[PDB]
Amino acid sequence: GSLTEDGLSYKEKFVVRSYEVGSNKTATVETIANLLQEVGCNHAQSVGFSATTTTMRKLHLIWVTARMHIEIYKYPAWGDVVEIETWCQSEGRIGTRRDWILKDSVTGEVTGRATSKWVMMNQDTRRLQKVSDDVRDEYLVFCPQEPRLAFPEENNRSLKKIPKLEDPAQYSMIGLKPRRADLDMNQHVNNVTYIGWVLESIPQEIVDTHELQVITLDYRRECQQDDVVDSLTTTTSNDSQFLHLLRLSGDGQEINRGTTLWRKK
Amino acid sequence: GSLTEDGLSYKEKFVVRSYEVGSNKTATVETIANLLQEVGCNHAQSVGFSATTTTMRKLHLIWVTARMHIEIYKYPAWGDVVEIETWCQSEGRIGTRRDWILKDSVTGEVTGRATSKWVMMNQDTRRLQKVSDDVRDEYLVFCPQEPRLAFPEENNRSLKKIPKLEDPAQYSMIGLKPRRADLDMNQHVNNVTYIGWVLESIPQEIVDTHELQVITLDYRRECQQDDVVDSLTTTTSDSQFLHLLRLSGDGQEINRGTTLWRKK
Ligand SMILES: COC(=O)c1cccc(NS(C)(=O)=O)c1
Ligand SMILES: COC(=O)c1cccc(NS(C)(=O)=O)c1
Repeated sequence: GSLTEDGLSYKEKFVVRSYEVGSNKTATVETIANLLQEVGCNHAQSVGFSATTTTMRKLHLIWVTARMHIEIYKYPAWGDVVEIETWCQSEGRIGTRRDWILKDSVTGEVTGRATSKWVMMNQDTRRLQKVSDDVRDEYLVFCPQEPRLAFPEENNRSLKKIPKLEDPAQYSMIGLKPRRADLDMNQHVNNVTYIGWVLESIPQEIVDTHELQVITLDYRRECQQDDVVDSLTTTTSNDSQFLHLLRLSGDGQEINRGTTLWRKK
Repeated sequence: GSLTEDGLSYKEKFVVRSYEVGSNKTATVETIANLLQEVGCNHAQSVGFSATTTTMRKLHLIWVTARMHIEIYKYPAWGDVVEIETWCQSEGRIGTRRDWILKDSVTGEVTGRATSKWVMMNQDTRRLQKVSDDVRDEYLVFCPQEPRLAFPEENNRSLKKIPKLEDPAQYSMIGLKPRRADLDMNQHVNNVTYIGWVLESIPQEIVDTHELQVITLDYRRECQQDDVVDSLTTTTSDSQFLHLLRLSGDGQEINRGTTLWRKK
């Protein structure tokens, strides 16, 4: 892992592991989403962070994931080397964006790409707020000035509105709880666990005959360690599409909503 | 990753990741148990395996974990490089053994060690075999001839009998189910998930004040993807615990073990 020549992006190589692959001997979307988080942490570490800035630590402010969009063309096989390139960008007072390009090391061909929107939140009160000017200057020196998009297209599927799943759901996975492996160093549930929870409602037949091409996720609430979750799914559609919804088992408080696109293997 | 000079052991270096560490900024025992499995897979791959031998493929025979014993002295911190060395050994017609030595790359100091016993089983049915002579010759060319033990000590912790937890348990974690991330490429539940399930019954106070030094696990049954598990724990004492994993319904035993925790 190292920053590029300009110092405005970061590149890292990963060798895919035996326990990281699914039934097709290729990496899982959660392994990819874990690898994207790792290269993002190493990019923040390489530029002097611990991605809280000096003003964010002083004000008890943190960056939380508002949205995650991943598109995979080829899943790296067990033993393959996957090069991931990541970079950050400001989106005015709304928040920040982090993009990724996944490539095969051998061929140099783009095998995937991801984009994520992050919102500013007070760590203690959980109150979202706009980005102040003092914080925007602290990270503008590590971001490209001109716009660099992983999903540039005028009608890209990364900025699409997601509706709320109506009851009854076609498919469901009830009683999902996080374990200590699902928590980060600060004891909050890892963002990758919600993705794995969304896909639990998808039937095994769809997984055994299709491959996940696109996954968009909107994060609305934080799941505590002692919380219980319900994954809900309804087909909205060669290609199969789904509407997803994660909610607490009790009250049904919405924690997540998203869409998945699957293609025939 | 590469085999040593003699070709009878395998060494690999791992850089610890952000998502692999716990609340103490050091690797978790499950991350270590995952890393041990990875270096074992790479050791088997480096010597021509798909650790199934040629006569094992034709007979529909696989190696299953009967026991796992891990002892950690220092958990590698986030960003640290951990060198793991692994090797296999035959234990006559009883089965095979795989050992590991964990070291810090910078200092070269031993930060942990592990040992595991594996039994031969028919993949189709669940009948444990006693290892034939045709299989012994196929893997004796990749094993040291003289005994090389990670836990050599006469009458040590790794070969201790484990009793069955009596009801009522002091602590419990009920309704544990595996997700698709908890399964391997063959759709069976990863053996690391049972370790994570054993530790779910341990109270958060013990985790926040102690560090897991030793973990011994005896595997009795496989957990299917559609099965529901119950983790049970009782303090037997440094703090020691007696653990038991069983199916939610009938209470069929799937696992039993013991843990040792030192004050941070
Ligand atoms: C716009 O974001 C929110 O409303 C929000 C609120 C709470 C949490 C999150 N994200 S997460 C990764 O902690 O689940 C987003
Ligand atoms: C002696 O071992 C057994 O009886 C046995 C039976 C079934 C399974 C296992 N282990 S595992 C890792 O496949 O869950 C051991």
